[PDB]
Amino acid sequence: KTIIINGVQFNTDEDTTILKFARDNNIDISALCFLNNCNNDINKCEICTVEVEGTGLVTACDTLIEDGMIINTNSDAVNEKIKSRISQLLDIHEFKCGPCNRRENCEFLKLVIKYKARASKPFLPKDKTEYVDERSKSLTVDRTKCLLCGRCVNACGKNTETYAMKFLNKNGKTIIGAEDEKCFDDTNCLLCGQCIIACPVAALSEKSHMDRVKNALNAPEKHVIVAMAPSVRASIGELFNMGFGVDVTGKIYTALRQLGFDKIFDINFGADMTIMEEATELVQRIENNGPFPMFTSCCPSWVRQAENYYPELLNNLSSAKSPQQIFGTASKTYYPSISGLDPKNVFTVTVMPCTSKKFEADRPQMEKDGLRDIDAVITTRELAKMIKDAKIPFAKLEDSEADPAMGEYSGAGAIFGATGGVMEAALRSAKDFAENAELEDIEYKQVRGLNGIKEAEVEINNNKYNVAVINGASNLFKFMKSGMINEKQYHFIEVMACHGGCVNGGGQPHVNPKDLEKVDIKKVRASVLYNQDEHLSKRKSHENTALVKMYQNYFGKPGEGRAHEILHFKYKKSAWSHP
Ligand code: 402
Ligand code: SF4
Ligand code: SF4
Ligand code: SF4
Ligand code: SF4
Ligand code: FES
Ligand SMILES: [Mg+2]
Ligand SMILES: [Mg+2]
Repeated sequence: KTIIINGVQFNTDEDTTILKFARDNNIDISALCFLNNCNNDINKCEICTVEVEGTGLVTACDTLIEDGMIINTNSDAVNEKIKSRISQLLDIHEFKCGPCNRRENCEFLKLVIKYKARASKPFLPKDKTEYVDERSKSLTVDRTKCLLCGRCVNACGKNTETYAMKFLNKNGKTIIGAEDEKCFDDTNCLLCGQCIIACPVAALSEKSHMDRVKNALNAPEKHVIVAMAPSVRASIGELFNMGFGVDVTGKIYTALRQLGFDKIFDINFGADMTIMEEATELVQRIENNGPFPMFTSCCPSWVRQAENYYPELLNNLSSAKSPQQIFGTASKTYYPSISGLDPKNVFTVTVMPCTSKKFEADRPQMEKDGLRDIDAVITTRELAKMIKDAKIPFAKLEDSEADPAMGEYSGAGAIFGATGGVMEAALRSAKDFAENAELEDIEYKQVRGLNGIKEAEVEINNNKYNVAVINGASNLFKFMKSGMINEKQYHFIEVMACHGGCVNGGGQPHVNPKDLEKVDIKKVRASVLYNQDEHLSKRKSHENTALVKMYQNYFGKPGEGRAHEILHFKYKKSAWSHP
């Protein structure tokens, strides 16, 4: 094919869109509703308008190049059309960036600036409460910001195949929302937040826990523990202009101390606890020749997916609490026992790359003797805002260490945040446990990486077992619906709702679509975690020194007795009932 773009001739056999071809050849075309190789098929945004000679104005993002095409991306007519489209979006947009939570990295603001667009009549809503939905424990909607670009609907479809985010006709006007405009929690929604990650503006956000945290910090009698997820240390630096793939663990510890938290622990300690219990459970299932398979239970969006779509699997879920909840349970029991704190005065905060962790922490039964396992969960983004609001110079902070008693972690815990990390971590301990050995070969590269469904054969005590790693909620559906679960007997299956694992969770820093094409965000964030594992002295969860002391002095033997009494949680399908 011979293509001419802005007077430049190209000769190509590529079969692709104008947008993709132009961008591959360093020709600027704007886009808004195009993302994840999809645009908004109904009511296209047309920000990607170009002019094709003999045809007129076309959308570059969904028009294939054809031989003989003569294209102009920057004519007066093209720019007036794009400016008009942005102007019409401003007409439905509460354009007040000052207090907006996307002020620093908004895609729409960049387009408004680029085209110098202005509303025909400013959109100034008197009563915002009609536009805002904060009922969810995890998600919130601010429709005064919504561009009806469809990126959340497309992302939910692709990431989960639930189509829990939908277009709705609300009193004659188009909105996005959950089925029948219900609270997301009351629908089949997984609360994974991939819709937030896809949103170009501040229309979708996490349910704020910021006030819970500040009120607890300011309460004289509260002793506030903070502990961050594996993924936070591989990601939060993005929001401080430090680039991608930067390990900022020590700076986080320092910032949390400067924020006034009273104890600095780490959820990777809870990850090692989860492995203690789950690898022990796997060995008991092996020794009892069932029940198989056992599924991980640490991703609360996967738990919701099982509850909503596969309730017959709930009995197969590991009973070990997630790293967050298992840490939290220990923070109200073991921690007072080594500190003198009144358990009622301990307030446990986690920092997560995840929105469904808020739903998990707020599950009614996730408590004991009136004490919540976890009192507040803030996302990576929320912690970034806290640090900036306190004027803490994050990129310049010196490194500090965590408090050790619930803060040490092994390399197995460190890799939890990548798809296959829980699998690899659990196998390192289950094989030692079952063979009564301290084995040297601990790297299970077969379960790593971005393939959507991964499987491997492992040898445990001179028998062979089959494991699988499901990498993304849509791939859970593919694995089940395609019958893949029945090609062989699976014994242990890891499921994460977010493709790439928690490093790509719904509470993570937004990345604009341009950077997403230069940077493999899922692999670059996960690289921080595998690097920590490679350089840590202890690379198995049962070699964590602070954890071994806690089990010896307080919990006893994992998987039974006291440990099973309080560190476990079982989900039950609803009993049969009609209708
Ligand atoms: N609880 C828990 Fe996890 C741990 O450890 C996180 O904190 Fe994850 C991350 N990063 C998140 O969110 S949840 C799913 N298992 C893998 S990692
Ligand atoms: S969503 Fe973007 S354009 Fe709209 S108010 Fe917030 S920062 Fe400004
Ligand atoms: S939270 Fe996940 S499942 Fe729910 S609407 Fe958003 S993308 Fe879909
Ligand atoms: S919520 Fe965000 S992604 Fe969804 S349609 Fe509105 S602006 Fe687009
Ligand atoms: S994969 Fe991690 S970040 Fe994503 S929903 Fe599950 S627990 Fe949350
Ligand atoms: S970016 Fe092409 S129609 Fe929206
Ligand atoms: Mg399309
Ligand atoms: Mg305080």
